[PDB]
Amino acid sequence: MASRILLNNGAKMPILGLGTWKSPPGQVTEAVKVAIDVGYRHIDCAHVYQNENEVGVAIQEKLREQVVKREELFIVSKLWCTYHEKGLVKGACQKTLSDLKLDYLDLYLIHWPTGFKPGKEFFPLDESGNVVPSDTNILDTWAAMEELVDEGLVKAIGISNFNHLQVEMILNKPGLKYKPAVNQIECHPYLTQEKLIQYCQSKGIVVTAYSPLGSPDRPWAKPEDPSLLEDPRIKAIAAKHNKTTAQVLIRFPMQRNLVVIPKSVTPERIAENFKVFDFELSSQDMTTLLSYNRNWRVCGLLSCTSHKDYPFHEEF
Ligand SMILES: NC(=O)c1ccc[n+]([C@@H]2O[C@H](COP(=O)([O-])OP(=O)(O)OC[C@H]3O[C@@H](n4cnc5c(N)ncnc54)[C@H](OP(=O)(O)O)[C@@H]3O)[C@@H](O)[C@H]2O)c1
Ligand SMILES: O=C(O)COc1cc(F)ccc1C(=O)NCc1cccc([N+](=O)[O-])c1
Repeated sequence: MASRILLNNGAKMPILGLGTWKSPPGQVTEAVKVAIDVGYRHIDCAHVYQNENEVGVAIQEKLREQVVKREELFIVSKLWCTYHEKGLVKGACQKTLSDLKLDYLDLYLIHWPTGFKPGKEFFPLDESGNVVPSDTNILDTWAAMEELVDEGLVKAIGISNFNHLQVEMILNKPGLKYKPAVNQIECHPYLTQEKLIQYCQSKGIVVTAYSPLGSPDRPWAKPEDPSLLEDPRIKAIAAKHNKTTAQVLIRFPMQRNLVVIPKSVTPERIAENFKVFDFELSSQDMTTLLSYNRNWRVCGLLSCTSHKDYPFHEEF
């Protein structure tokens, strides 16, 4: 299938990107270099991942080598929760730009709808372990994101982990200047997200699926959790197509008109994961994979469940 999807800012976004959460700083430079060498043109980053400097070393070296041109890359980062304040957004974006070695981002996302108290800690806590909120609302944070477009720092802005009512709040914002281009959400066969995806797509917002392999390296994994990569039903579909389970899990969101961002630091897997443009899942395969939904989430924190903007109390 076609490699890029058209966004509502008029730019094209590669439907396959490389994830970088948990990629160790001593491995991620080589991972990104390999990824670019084997065809990746989209890298998903974030300040909170603590490895943007090292991602940037790889990007800058592949630009210097003229393996790629800057206009052929699609670099995404995200505004962390402790920077939702009007006066902090530009500096947060600039720190990311400096670290990534870039003079603009292709896409900058509000990482989570929950704003936290600014400071050095990424998760400021009270003495009982609840996150300490900011009083800055999502609409004022969105206005600050719009400024970044108007200053040339970012080509597109979007959101991540927003539920449909939160997306709707953005879309209904008085004086809205730029619609979100993307909502980046968790999505895989155990969390299929039909309702939220349909809503976003109906509004022209492109959905990016994160943790498409079920994030087997997530730090809070428990032995009893379900495992996509080991699910015999998914392995069977992969065997029928002579592809790996990971390749099926990556192709699945692609055929739903989603962008997908599998993470790896393993060179062989980085290359394997890109070899997904040359086979098709049938409609029956797609519906079968959708049938595995169990509303199982990788990402979501106990410490945030009383924040006024916690996204996962709503059904979708
Ligand atoms: N917006 C958000 O709030 C948010 C939240 C979560 C994730 N994300 C983004 O989405 C990206 C992907 O999600 P994720 O990192 O949670 O997990 P994931 O991509 O679902 O899974 C990554 C894990 O799968 C392994 N893996 C990769 N390719 C494989 C293959 N072909 N065969 C077997 N195992 C394979 C990786 O191992 P190795 O690396 O050891 O090869 C790693 O342990 C993140 O890195 C981040 O960029 C965003
Ligand atoms: O948020 C991501 O992209 C992946 O997960 C993390 C990555 C990090 F580097 C550090 C922490 C997380 C993490 O716990 N992320 C989960 C998370 C964050 C913020 C708010 C909530 N919430 O439920 O409202 C959940």
